[PDB]
Amino acid sequence: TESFAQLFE
Amino acid sequence: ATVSMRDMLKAGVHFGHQTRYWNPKMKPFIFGARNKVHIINLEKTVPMFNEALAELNKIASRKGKILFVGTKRAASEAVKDAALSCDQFFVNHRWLGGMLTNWKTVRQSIKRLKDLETQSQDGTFDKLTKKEALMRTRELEKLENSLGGIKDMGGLPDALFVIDADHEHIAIKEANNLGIPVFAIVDTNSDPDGVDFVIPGNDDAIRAVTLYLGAVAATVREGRSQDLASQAE
Amino acid sequence: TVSMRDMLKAGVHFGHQTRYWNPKMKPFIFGARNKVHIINLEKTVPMFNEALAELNKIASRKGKILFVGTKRAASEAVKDAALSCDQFFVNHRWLGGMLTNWKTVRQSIKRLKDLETQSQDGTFDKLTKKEALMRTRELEKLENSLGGIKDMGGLPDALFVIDADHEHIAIKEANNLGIPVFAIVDTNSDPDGVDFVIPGNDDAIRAVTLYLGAVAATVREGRSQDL
Ligand SMILES: [Zn+2]
Repeated sequence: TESFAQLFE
Repeated sequence: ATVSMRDMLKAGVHFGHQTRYWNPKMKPFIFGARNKVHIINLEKTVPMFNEALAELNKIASRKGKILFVGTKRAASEAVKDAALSCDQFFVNHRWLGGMLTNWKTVRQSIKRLKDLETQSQDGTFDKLTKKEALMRTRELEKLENSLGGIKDMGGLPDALFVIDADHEHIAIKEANNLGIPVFAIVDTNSDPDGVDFVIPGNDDAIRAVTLYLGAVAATVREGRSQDLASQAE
Repeated sequence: TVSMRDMLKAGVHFGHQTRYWNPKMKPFIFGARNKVHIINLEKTVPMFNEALAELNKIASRKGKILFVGTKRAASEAVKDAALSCDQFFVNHRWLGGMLTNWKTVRQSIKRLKDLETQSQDGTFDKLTKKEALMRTRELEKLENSLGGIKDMGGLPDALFVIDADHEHIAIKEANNLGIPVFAIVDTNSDPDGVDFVIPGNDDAIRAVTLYLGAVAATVREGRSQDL
């Protein structure tokens, strides 16, 4: 799954 | 009724369809394009969902009839169980065309349906014929498929909770023509203007669908708790 | 042995409407909500557990328990439960003097058993002349209540009552003779003379079966441990 940081960005 | 912004992330709510099939009105809830798909903005999603949950909870407190609509075969089964679990009835697969408005005409249909069920343990044994018997059973099956799950209502429902909305555009139109409030799990290709509580989720994978079903199911139990007794022991 | 999750499912916590309630039961009640009293289950179990211990104690000396369930709903339920444990039961009106007036009721049971065989064998048949109808209908009436205790059971050593008001007549005769009593008292029933008490919903079909299960279980267990 994609990283939370990139997703929140 | 505040499903973690991360539980849905694993569910699959983030994956919409492609641009080739994308409702341009849904722009307010976009985050970009993974492999040319359209990733719904979950941060934008989540307040609306939780808000509708609260809205639907006060409804169940006033004892307003709720309703759900069947979709794909997997979705339909899931919807049924969640509905039956508490109450609020449920559609199954076809929505029986103009159910709303023609609710008085389908009321006569429901009457005939229930009579047959009652006479299914009566008329079957006596006067049975190798022809009429098949007639009775078959018609009941068809009637049950869709009409079943609504027969209970015995009146006009006061709310509706559909899924995807696009696949049931007909249902929303009739509901808008009467004031009956609705909730829809709109996706990247669904006209949400008619909805009064836009749930920008994803009607897909079932997994995520099961999340929405589980959620609302819980909120309507809080309504029943106000209708029964408070938490204690 | 019962758990909180057990009762919480059955609905034992549900108590009669606000208006109907004996203030004497306030300790066994938690917080009333929606004009309905909510039993404090947290207190129910500790006493129910003690009472199950006591019932095991009784059955050790092979005492005779009697179950009283006039309430139409639970009536049939009490019948079934008393069979598994082979203890006496009364699922109809608690005929006055059931205990206090033993001499009279004992003669009645004598009459019953005698009538039973005669008709069972067939003697009654030959008689006919509407007299056979009379003796069969009399058996029915007697069995409708007298049945369950026919096999002696004189002055039992305990009474288990579903309700602590409807069967006030039973909860009295026992006090006169000093026979300990148990009851699934609700919120509208007097907590008097009940001795070992058990705050519990006495209306719901679900809850009554729960109580019957646990009590029948302990009673047969006690018989087995002495055996
Ligand atoms: Zn979709």
